[PDB]
Amino acid sequence: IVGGYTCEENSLPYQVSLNSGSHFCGGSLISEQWVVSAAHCYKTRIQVRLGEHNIKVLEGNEQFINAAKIIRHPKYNRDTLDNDIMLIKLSSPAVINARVSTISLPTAPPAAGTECLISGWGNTLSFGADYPDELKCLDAPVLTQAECKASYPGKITNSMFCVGFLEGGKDSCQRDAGGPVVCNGQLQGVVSWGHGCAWKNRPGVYTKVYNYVDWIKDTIAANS
Amino acid sequence: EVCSEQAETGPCRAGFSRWYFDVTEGKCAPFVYGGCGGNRNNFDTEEYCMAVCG
Repeated sequence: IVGGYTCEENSLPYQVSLNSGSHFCGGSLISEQWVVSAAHCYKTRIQVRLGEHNIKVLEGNEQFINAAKIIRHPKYNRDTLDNDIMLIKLSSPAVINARVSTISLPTAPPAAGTECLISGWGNTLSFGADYPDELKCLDAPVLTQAECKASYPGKITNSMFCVGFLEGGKDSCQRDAGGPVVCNGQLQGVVSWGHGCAWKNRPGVYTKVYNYVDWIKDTIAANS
Repeated sequence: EVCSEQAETGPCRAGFSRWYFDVTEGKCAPFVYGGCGGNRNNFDTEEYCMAVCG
């Protein structure tokens, strides 16, 4: 997260991380046994950590749970990035407490202009590397598809929406992918891609979770 | 030829730890790969990068 602020502990109990040796992506716990992330965050084996605030300074009450099932959207496209969403089933149910809690699926798409909360342990610089240990937050508006397509000609599919500031300065960044965008208490977005981070006229592109609500329910259902 | 391409994070926002041949240093250096696009100067380990590019 570039141009953000360290989140209050732990006011983001639905934030998770994906690990394989090291932290490589974010995610969002949407039920006791299910996490939503990005399909480009796929690996064969993943460890999910929940209830983390500082990822390198463990406080005793974080949960480490392996992925039993790792399911990319079946129409995920490597080249265009269309349908960049993935489900992970936890090999055991997370314990719900005040550190670890679910976030609600969206009941409608976000209105353009609404303020959203984006979070993650991504890079805090637009140029160079400063990967934070502490979870960072950014408040940013959902942009119109007009703004979005004007920033990325020809590249915005129906699965994508922009959140951020065309001026630049404030954005998600590398290691934020898979993480949540929350507007008015619902998960609206999954961190996806962008051209650099926080660059001028280059807002972050996110997957519209609302478009997948039936696919997520059906996949949860088929995998009990 | 691939050994002289710049390290490319690519547009995606994952944080994978990767390796690329840095022609300035004459060896392999780490970088962060976003998880899509970029180029083929992009290896899983230092040892394999050096077998391909050293």
